[PDB]
Amino acid sequence: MRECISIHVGQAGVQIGNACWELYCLEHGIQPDGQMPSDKTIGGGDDSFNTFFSETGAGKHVPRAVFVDLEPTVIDEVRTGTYRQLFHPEQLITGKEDAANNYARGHYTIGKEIIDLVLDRIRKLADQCTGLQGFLVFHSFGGGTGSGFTSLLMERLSVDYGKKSKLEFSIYPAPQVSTAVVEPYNSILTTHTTLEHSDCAFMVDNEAIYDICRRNLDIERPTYTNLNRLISQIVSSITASLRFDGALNVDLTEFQTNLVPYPRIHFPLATYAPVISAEKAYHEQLSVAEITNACFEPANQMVKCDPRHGKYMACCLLYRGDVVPKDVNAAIATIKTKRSIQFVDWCPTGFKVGINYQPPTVVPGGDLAKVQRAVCMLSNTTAIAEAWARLDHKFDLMYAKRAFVHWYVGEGMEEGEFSEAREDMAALEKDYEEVGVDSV
Amino acid sequence: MYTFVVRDENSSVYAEVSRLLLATGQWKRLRKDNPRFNLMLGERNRLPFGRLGHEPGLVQLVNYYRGADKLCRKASLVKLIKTSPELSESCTWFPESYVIYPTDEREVFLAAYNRRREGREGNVWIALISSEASELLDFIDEQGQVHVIQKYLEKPLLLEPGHRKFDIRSWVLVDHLYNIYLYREGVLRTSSEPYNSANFQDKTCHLTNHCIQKNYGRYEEGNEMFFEEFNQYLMDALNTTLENSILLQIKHIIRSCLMCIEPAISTKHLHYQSFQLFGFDFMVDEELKVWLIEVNGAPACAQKLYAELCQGIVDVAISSVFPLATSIFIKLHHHHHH
Amino acid sequence: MREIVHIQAGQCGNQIGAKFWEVISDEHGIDPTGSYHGDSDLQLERINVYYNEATGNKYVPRAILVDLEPGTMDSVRSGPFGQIFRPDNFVFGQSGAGNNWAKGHYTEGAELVDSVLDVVRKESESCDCLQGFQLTHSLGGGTGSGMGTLLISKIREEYPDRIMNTFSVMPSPKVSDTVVEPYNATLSVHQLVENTDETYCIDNEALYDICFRTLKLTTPTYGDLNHLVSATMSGVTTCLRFPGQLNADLRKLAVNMVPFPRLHFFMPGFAPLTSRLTVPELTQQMFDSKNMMAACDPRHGRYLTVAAIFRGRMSMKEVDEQMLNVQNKNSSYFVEWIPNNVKTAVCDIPPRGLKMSATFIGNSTAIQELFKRISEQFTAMFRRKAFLHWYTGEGMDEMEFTEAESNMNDLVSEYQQYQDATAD
Ligand SMILES: Nc1nc2c(ncn2[C@@H]2O[C@H](COP(=O)(O)OP(=O)(O)OP(=O)(O)O)[C@@H](O)[C@H]2O)c(=O)[nH]1
Ligand SMILES: Nc1ncnc2c1ncn2[C@@H]1O[C@H](COP(=O)(O)OP(=O)(O)CP(=O)(O)O)[C@@H](O)[C@H]1O
Ligand SMILES: Nc1nc2c(ncn2[C@@H]2O[C@H](COP(=O)(O)OP(=O)(O)O)[C@@H](O)[C@H]2O)c(=O)[nH]1
Ligand SMILES: [Ca+2]
Ligand SMILES: [Mg+2]
Repeated sequence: MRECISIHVGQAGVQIGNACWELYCLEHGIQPDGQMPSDKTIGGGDDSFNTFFSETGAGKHVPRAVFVDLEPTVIDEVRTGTYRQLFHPEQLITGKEDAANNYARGHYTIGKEIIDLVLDRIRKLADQCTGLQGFLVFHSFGGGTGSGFTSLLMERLSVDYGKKSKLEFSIYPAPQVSTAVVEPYNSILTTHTTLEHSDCAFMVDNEAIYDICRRNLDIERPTYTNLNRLISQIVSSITASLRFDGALNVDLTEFQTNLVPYPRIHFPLATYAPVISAEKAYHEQLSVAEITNACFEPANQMVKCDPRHGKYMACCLLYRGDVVPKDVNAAIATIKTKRSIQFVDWCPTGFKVGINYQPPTVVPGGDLAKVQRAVCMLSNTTAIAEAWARLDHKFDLMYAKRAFVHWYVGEGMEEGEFSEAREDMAALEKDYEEVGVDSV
Repeated sequence: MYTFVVRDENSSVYAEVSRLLLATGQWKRLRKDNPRFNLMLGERNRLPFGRLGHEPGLVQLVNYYRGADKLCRKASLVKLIKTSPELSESCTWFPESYVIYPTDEREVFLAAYNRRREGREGNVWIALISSEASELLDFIDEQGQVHVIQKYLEKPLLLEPGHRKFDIRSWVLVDHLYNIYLYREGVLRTSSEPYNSANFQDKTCHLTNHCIQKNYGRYEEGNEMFFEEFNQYLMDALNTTLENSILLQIKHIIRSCLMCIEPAISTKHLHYQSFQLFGFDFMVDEELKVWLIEVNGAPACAQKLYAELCQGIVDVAISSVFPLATSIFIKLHHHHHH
Repeated sequence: MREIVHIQAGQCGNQIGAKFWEVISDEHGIDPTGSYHGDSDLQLERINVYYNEATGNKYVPRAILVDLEPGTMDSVRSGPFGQIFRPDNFVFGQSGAGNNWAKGHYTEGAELVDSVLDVVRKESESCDCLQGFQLTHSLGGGTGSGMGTLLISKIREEYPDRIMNTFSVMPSPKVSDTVVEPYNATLSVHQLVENTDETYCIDNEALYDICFRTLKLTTPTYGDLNHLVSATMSGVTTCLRFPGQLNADLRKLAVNMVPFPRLHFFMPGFAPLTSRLTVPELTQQMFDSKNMMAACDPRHGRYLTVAAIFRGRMSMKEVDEQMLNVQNKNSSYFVEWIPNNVKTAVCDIPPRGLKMSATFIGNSTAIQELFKRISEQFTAMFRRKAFLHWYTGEGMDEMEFTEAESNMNDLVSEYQQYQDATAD
C-alpha cells in the first residue's frame, strides 16, 4: 500500500504526464495494453509499483491518474495514442472551452463547471486505495487551466482529504516557449492560492530545461517533446523511491522531513546528472564521484538560480543504477572537505542519500544516452527565491499600469486579489531572506 | 573647498562652468600643472588620462571619457557602427557610409554604388557633394587624409516658408555613473537660401553650418530655430508633435550609441571618474525619419542656452561628486525584457 | 471545435470578404463546389473554424453576406467562389446606402437588421463551441460603417461573452472623393471602441501609398489595394486556421494583444509586399514603416504588444535569433513595462505565390496618427457643419457628433499616455 494518485492539469501537466507514464511503463516492464508478464499476482498486490498502478482481474495495470483539461485537443491525443488502452475513459476528463491564459477563467468561470466532476473521478481512484498516501499535481504556472483550475482543485482537495499529502510539479514560464504575456500574473495568483495547500513543490524552469537540451543534447531548437522527455527523467528519479523497493532506498517522505524546515519553505531545487547524448556516452563511463560533483554545477539545475550565492538548508541525493555505499560516502566526504557549499547555521551539514539499483531507462528514439548510473539532488537553498524575484518583478511592471487586469476583472476578480497575492509573495521572498540570516 | 584646473582656454562651454564654480565660493582654481585638483577641465588633444587618479586623499574627476573619440571621429563612427553587433551593418538610422583612404573599403563602396546606377535610383554621396564616383575618389586622393563617403539624403524635410534645409543639435551629458542626460532644449541650425535638387555647386542651401551661412538671418535670429517654435510648426503644418515625430528616434539613437561603448569607456570601477558633454547632429527626412550625421566630443552651445546648460553640468556632473553646503535634463533609460 | 462566424457588410466588406474566402479556400484545398482536393491533413485539422461540413463530404463557408444595395451581392454570386456560399445566407436590401451612416445605423439598416440576425442565429445555434464573430467592412460608406456597427451592437446583446473581431477599412481622400467619409469614420470608430474586442485597421491611405510609391503603380485600382488586404487577412488568421501553440483562437489573441479594453486597434504588416527573402530581411521589413497597412510610423510611438507570424520552411533557431535581434536593436520602441510583449509563431505551410512570408500584428501607440488624421478632416467640415442635414434629416442630434469626436480624441490622449509612461 501507500498509493499515490497523480493529477495532470492543462496542456503542460497532461503532456508531461504522457511522458512520465510512458517512462514508468518501460521501467516496470508494462506493455501499452497494460499487461505486465513479470507480475505473477493477477488482480492485485502490494508490490512497490502498485503505489502508482492498480490492477484489473484481466491482468491490466492501470495508472492511478486523472488527466484534466478544459479543452479536448491534448487529451484527445492520449485517447487515440499509443497508450490509450492503459487508461479508463473516466480518468480522461475534458471540457469544451479553455481558460484562454486567464487564471480567473480556470479558477472561477470555466473551472467551476467541471470541478465536481473531477473530484468525483478522483474519489473513485481514492476508494480503490487501501492506504492512500497523497497526491502529485502536475501543472503549468502560465496557463489559465494550469494556474486557475489547479488552484481551485488544490483548495477542494484540502477540504475533501484533510492533511493528506499534496506534492506539486510546477512548470515555471520561459520566454523561449511562453504563449502568453500574462503568465507572470497567473504564476503569482496560483502560487498565492496554492501555498497553504501544498506540502512540497518541485519547480521546473522551462528555460533551464531548454538550455540543457541545447547545451547537453545538442538540440538546436528544443520542442515540448524534447523538454518533456528530460523532465520525465527527473520526475522518475523523484518518484522512484515510491515505485521501487530496495535495501538502500529512502522514501520520498523521509526526504521531505529534511527538505521542509517551515511550511512555506517547501520548494526544493532539483539537479540531475548525467544528461549526455549517445555519441558522447560512447567509450565514457561517468563514475559516482563525477555525477555527484555535477549536482553542484548550476548548468544542471531545473531552476536558473545560483546556490553558490545562497545557503543550504538541506541536501538530498537520489541515486539509481550501479551505485554502492562506499563510493557515495567517499564522493560526499570530498564535497564537505572541499567546502563549496555553506549551510545556514541552524541546519546540520548532512546529506540524506537513497539508492535504487534499477538503472535509468530511456524512451526509444529519444535524445538521452542510456547510462549505468544517474543521480538527482534535491536541495533546499535560499537561491530558489531568485526565481520568485524574477516573476515578481515582471508582475510589478505590468500591475503598476493595470495592464491586462480588465481580463481578470471581467471574469469576476477584484484588484484586491492581485495585491493580496503579491504581498504574500513579498512575504515569501522575505521568509527566504530571514532563514538565511545567521542566528543571534 | 574643492579645487580645479582649466587646461582648454578655447572652450566656451567650460569657461562658463569655471565661472559658475568660482562664483559658488566653494571652488578654487589652481594653475594648470598643480596636480592636487579635484576636477580637471581637460585639453582636447593628448589628455593625460594615465596621470589621473593617483593622488591620495583626492577624489579626481575629468570632463572627458577616454575612448569616447571612437564615437566622435567620422571614420571611427562608421567603423564602430559597422563592427558592433548592437548597431550592426543593417542599422536603420545611420546613412550608408564607407571609410576611404587616399593614396579600407573602396572596393566594397564601388560595388554598392554601381548597383544603384543599374537600379535607377538616387545616387548622390558626400565627403564635397557629387553624384558621379570619379569626382569623389579624385577629390580624396587629392584632398589629403582619411575620408568618409556617406549617402547624401536626397529628400530632406524642408521648413516653410522658404523651402529650407536644417539639422538638429541635441546636447547630451553622460555623468560618472553613466546616466545619459538629454538636455530638454535642442536647436535647429537652418539654411536660409532655399533648397535645390540640381544645384550642387552652391553649398549654402546644402550645408547648414552656423558659419557657412554668411542672404542670412531672415526667418530666425542667427539661423537658430528652437524647440517651442519648431514644435508649433510641426503641429500647424504637419499635425504632429516634436516629441512623437522626431524626439523618440533621437532618444533611441543617443541611448543606443552610448550603451554600445559603455563597456569600453565607463569609469565605474576606475581610480578616476569621467563625465562628458556630447553634441549629436541629426538630419530629418521628408517621411519624418531621423538620421544620425555625427557626434561631436567638444560641442559648443547656442548663445541663448549657455547659462542654463552649464549650470546643469555643474548640478548633475560636478556637484553629484563634489556636493556643496526643476530639471533641465531628460534621463535616457530603457529596460525592455526579452 | 472552435467555430468563427464571418460577416461581410457593404461594398468594401463583401469585396474583401470574397477575396478572403478565395485565398483561404485555396490554402485549405477547397474548390468552388466545396470539395477537398488537397495534399495534406494539416489543411483539414481545423477546417471547422471557418467551414461547415455539409452532406456529401462538402465544406461550406460559415459566412453571412449583407448589403442595403442588392447589386453588389449579384457580383459576389457571379464570382469564382460565389457558388460555394450558402444561398439563404444572402441578406440584401433595396435603397442602398448613399454613403450615409445614419441610414445604415438608425433607419434603412435598422429595418434590415433582424433578417441578418436570423441567419447569424442559425449559424451560431449549430456550433459546438462558438469563438465569436469576424466582420469585414469599411468605415467611409453607409452600410458597412453604420449598419455594420449596428450589427456589432446587436450581436453583443445576444452573445455578450463572445469575441467580436473586425477588419475595418479606413477612408482616405487619396482613394475616394466622397467628402462625407470623415463623419462616417468618426461615428463608426465611436462604436468600435466600445463594442469590439479586436479591430484590424486596414488603412486605404497606407494601401494607396504602398501601391503608388513602393510597388510603382501609377493608377492603383481597388483590385491592387485588395491584393494587399487579402494577404494581410490570410496572414493574421493563419494562427486561427492551422494547428499551433500561439494565439490559436480569438480570445487568446485578445488576451495577448489588448492590455487596455479600448486600445484594441491593431496595425497589421506584411513582407514581402507584391503586386500581381531571408528571415533577417523578413524580420527587418516587418518592423519598418513601408510595410504597414496603417499610415503610421511605428518609430513615432511604442509597441504595447506584437504578434509576428512566419510562414514557410525556415530555421526556427534563425527566427528566434532575428526576433531577439530586432527587439534589442529597437528596444526603445517597445514599452518596458510589459515584459515579453512580442510573440512569435512559425507555420510551415507558406501562402500561395511565396516560399516564405511574414505577417505582423502590432498594438502601437503610433496608431494615433491615423485617428488624428480622421479627426482633422472631421473637424474641418464639422466646424462649418458641412452636410449635417444628411444625418439630422434621419433623426440624429448634432450632440452625437460632438460625443463621437470627443471619444475618438479621448482614445488619442490614451495612446499618448501609455506612450509617455515609464517603469519608474
Ligand atoms: N515543459 C512543458 N511546458 C509546457 C508544455 N505545454 C505548455 N507548456 C508551458 O505551459 C505554459 C502555458 O500553459 P498551458 O499548460 O499550455 O495552459 P493550460 O494549462 O492548458 O491553460 P489554457 O490553455 O489557458 O486553458 C507556458 O509556460 C508553456 O511554455 C509542455 O508540454 N511541456
Ligand atoms: N548625409 C548627409 N545628408 C544631408 N546633409 C548632410 C549629410 N552629411 C552632412 N550633411 C550636412 O553638412 C553639415 C555639416 O556636416 P557635418 O556635421 O558632417 O561635419 P562638421 O560639422 O563636423 C564640419 P567641421 O568638422 O569642419 O566643423 C550638416 O549640418 C548637414 O547639413
Ligand atoms: N480597400 C478597399 N476599399 C474600398 C473597397 N470598396 C470600397 N472601398 C472604400 O470604402 C468606402 C466606401 O464604402 P462602401 O463599402 O463603398 O460603402 P457601403 O457599401 O455603402 O457600405 C470608401 O472609402 C472606399 O474607398 C474595396 O474593395 N477595397
Ligand atoms: Ca500483482
Ligand atoms: Mg490549454
